Amino acid sequence: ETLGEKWKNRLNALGKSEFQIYKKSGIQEVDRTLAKEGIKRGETDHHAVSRGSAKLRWFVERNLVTPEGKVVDLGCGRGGWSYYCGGLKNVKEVKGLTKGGPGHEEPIPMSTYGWNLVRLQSGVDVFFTPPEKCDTLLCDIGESSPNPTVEAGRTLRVLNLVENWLNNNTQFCIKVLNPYMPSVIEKMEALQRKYGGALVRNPLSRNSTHEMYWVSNASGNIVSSVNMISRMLINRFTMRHKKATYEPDVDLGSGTRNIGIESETPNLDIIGKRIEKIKQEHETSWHYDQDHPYKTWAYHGSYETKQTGSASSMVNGVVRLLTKPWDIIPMVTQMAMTDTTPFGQQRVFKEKVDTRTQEPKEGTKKLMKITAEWLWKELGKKKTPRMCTREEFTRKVRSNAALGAIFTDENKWKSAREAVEDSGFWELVDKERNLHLEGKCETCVYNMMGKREKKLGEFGKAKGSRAIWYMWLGARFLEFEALGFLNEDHWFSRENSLSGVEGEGLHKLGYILRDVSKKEGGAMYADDTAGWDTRITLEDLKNEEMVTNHMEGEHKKLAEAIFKLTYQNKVVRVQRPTPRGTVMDIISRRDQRGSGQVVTYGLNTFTNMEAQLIRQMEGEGVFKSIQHLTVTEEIAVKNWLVRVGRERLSRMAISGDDCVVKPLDDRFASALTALNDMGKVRKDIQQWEPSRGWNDWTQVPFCSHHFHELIMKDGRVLVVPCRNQDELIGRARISQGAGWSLRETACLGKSYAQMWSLMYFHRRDLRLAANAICSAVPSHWVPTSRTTWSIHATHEWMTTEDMLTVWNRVWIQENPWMEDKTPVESWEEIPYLGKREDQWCGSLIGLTSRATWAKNIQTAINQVRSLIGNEEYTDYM
Amino acid sequence: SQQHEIESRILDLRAMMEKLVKSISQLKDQQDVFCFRYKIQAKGKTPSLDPHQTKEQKILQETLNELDKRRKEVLDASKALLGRLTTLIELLLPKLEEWKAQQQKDHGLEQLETWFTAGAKLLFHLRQLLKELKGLSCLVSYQDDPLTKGVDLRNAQVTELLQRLLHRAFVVETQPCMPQTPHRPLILKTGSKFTVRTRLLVRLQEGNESLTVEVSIDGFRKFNILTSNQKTLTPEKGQSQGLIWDFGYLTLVEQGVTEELHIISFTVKYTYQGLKQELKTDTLPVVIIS
Ligand SMILES: [Zn+2]
Ligand SMILES: [Zn+2]
Repeated sequence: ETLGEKWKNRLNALGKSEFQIYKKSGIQEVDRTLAKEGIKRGETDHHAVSRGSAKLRWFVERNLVTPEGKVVDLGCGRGGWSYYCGGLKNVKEVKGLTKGGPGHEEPIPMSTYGWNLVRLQSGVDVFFTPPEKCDTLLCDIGESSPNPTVEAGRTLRVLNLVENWLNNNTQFCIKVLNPYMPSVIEKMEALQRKYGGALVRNPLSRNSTHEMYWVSNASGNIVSSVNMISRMLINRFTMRHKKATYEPDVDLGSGTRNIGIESETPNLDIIGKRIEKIKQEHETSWHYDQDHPYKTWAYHGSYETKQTGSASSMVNGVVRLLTKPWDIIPMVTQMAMTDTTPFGQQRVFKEKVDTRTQEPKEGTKKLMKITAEWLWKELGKKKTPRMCTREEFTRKVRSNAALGAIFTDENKWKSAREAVEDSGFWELVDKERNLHLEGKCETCVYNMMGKREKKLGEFGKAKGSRAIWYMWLGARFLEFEALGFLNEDHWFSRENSLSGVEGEGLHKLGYILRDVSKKEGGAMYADDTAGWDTRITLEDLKNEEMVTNHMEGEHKKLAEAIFKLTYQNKVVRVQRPTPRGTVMDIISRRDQRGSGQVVTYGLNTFTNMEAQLIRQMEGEGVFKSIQHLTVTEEIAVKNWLVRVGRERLSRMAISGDDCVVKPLDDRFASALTALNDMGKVRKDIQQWEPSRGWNDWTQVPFCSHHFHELIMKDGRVLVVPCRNQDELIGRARISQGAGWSLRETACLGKSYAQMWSLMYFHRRDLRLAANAICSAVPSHWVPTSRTTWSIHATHEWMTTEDMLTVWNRVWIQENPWMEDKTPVESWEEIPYLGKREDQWCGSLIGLTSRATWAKNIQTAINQVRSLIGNEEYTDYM
Repeated sequence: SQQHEIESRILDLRAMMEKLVKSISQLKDQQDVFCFRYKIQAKGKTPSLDPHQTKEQKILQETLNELDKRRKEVLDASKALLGRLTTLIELLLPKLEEWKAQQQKDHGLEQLETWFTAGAKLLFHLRQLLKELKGLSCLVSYQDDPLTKGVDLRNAQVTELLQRLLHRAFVVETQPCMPQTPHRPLILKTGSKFTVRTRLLVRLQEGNESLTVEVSIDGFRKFNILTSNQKTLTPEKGQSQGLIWDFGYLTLVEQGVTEELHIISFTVKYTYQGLKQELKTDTLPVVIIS
């Protein structure tokens, strides 16, 4: 055997104290006495995540390897190497992969210099990933083991994995585990002959390992280097113990880095006045930034502001101390708090908003044009457009109705109600209306904010990581005046349009689904779309603008001005952390969907209906090619619409972007050409993989609900909504931020503790949890607060009388599908959701979990209710 | 100064040990909930392709990650406990080494015995906590479990430290002297009774098993103990007054005069919490005169 084997055997034959003292016998260390506790406090700059950053700095400083262009990282883990590389000058993009899981290193987020170029991926195995184009490859995978043969096998496997990715002109820095046996030297010789390099040891590396690294800009011999390293290791344990040479840690600073590519052009003639006014308002601190991280948006400037927002969110204390056994479920605690600091907003904006789509072809354009024209002619058969006034808006604002996301212009007034009565507000509104009537806009800007930036929260909060657009009050009033009739007249009701479900309560969609599933055809398909709000192109906006053909006069002029100057020409402010403090930038864009909530809902419903109709057109085989549409097809496609067009719209149900379709023939799943061409890419499925259908209507997900069916004691049959109990409990423990008191939080708790008694009465673990809240609140208080479900325009559980009469009125008297009208007079005749199904849906009954759901029951809940304090109440259980 | 430092140390150790107990309990409840959830998922027996199945498996992985985070959090706190605890014993060691120097050259023992009893209680409760932690984690031990070696190394270290402490925990309070003439100590006379007193620094003893102490002595003038060399201490005696041993009637008989000395040896068998250790100690040299 070689000298390395002797050294390994000698190190194996050693004592514990001798082994501990042998580790530091001349090596160099870095003082981590600051960075660790800085990271623990929550710092996100001027720090190094791990120790490999110093080693990589040592390698780069002596230009042993010079990364450039795109850099691929294997087994990054926390990602010290990738984070250090991102701050370099010649690096344009960093991509890294690691294998996560139990007992493995995981990436954590930092905001160091150039943090907007680094993307890390987790839970991917490198051995089963096809190679891609790369310019510099880094590999630092290796695990020690007492046996030499297993280490040699691991090294050979690593080399076999790595040999495929390398090209002729790619830089590399690869770690080799055990280099002192011929079983690796024979391969190393061929590899060095083919590609070049050498084996060099890092002085920072510990004294307990024989590690070596393979680099690019070096040369020499392998066996001689290994022998000399072994000789040095042998000689090492012969001198005295020398103190470790301490070296200060690396500091990286903070900021954002720009790549330098732009793919957008501005229209100065439309937004010049707005830009000039905004610049003139803040002339004192106006400056140009050269490090804007925007690629598909324009840039104009930046000024100074004060930081707003805070990580995490307030927690409703009234609902807490009642749901005691739920403090240990990871889902409840994780989704409870989100991030809305400028760092989180920048992260969301980089991750989702900044994208780019592609233009469709001629045939799809003609198809959607024809379909949109026919649909607009069909809907407006029994309705006429009109114009809104000021009294209706005043009544809307006075009643605290479901207004959209809007800031109340806090600089001068304090709330919308306080500003409505004033006259200066109306004077400004009139001036802006006069300006808009001549095809100019001057005070129409937006605001942006982010939310939902945790790991498990996005899987249980509708669609997470969203972005809401605020607007000034005057623009809101102008938009309402222009296009209020689409919602004030119920254009998208089920009676008028045979597909929409607007105006229908949450307790009625199950009946609609059951009625739909009674037809003849194939199976039910419930595919969805990811990021629907960002997949809208200019062509769709132009198609939706075709509603003005039914208008006239001043109404038509105002609608045209609103459509042209606002919806497809936007100006948006956003915040961004900088070393000098906090700043606000202004950007612009043509595409995408930004408007009020109700208008967005209506337009999305219309576009979804048109897209579903086009896909059903393609499924039936009316037309064959989408690249170009010819004659004898336009006539054929128009005949299909006239003949059975109305009936085919009755097979669907489209609330927002959620759709359910029952086609005549199962050829629906194989028609994925027009849908992919338009830009509505599906979610979590392969691009060309056929979709999966359902043969049962009790499992189809619609509006994040699965609809069961129940049987009363008498024999009557109902249909009830359902959901995962964990999500409801997690939502129920979050205060929206309208508290800072006990009365407010108690009112909110009582307000949305009645939704469970109304809709989710069929499950054991939720009906009981509402009686405690009703018996703890002192009653006599109005439970007025917006809870959730802004789309559902019922909000019926806000009343004050006893819930039994309300239940009897809602589920019996006003039920079209219920024949008999004999009411009930007790809470004991209402049945439950079985026993096993309750556990499956997420309850805590029937098994060992009943042993911990044994103190949150009437056995030990009376003390919990009394724990509230001097605040009186009234028993109800 | 040293005593106040010891009191502050033991107070902070008790506080963080209570915190560790709370963390252990919380981990136990979380593990129980995860086990129940996996059981109910498995008994469902629904193999198919569904988003709900894809949803539940993702949240199952997150639960496993949290279990590892909690499990790894226990060890370092226990490891940090051992390091700080190891400082107290080596600091308290010279307090006993200098204690015997004065005897060879007020003689209260309350502070030392209280400190030793507190340390023994801490060690025993830590050992029991590690044992129950191992018993809990043996149920769902799986791949990549650092506990499967960490808990064993921790028990080994705890046992070694306890053995080292109990090796020095035995001291002789009083040398054998005659009650008639206490003026001359450490002197022996043939055919006479002698009074000795030995105390053990830890005031811990099982309430159902009595404690047994034996004695032994040493052509030199070999002497044999004519009287009984064995005695038994009632378990309630340790609670009433402490582990006090009194042999007030021991006699020695014979089977220049002052050229070599004789040494009396003390041996105790300690049994508590399933651990048995053998201890031997020696008294001050004495000379026998006829
Ligand atoms: Zn305007
Ligand atoms: Zn269910």
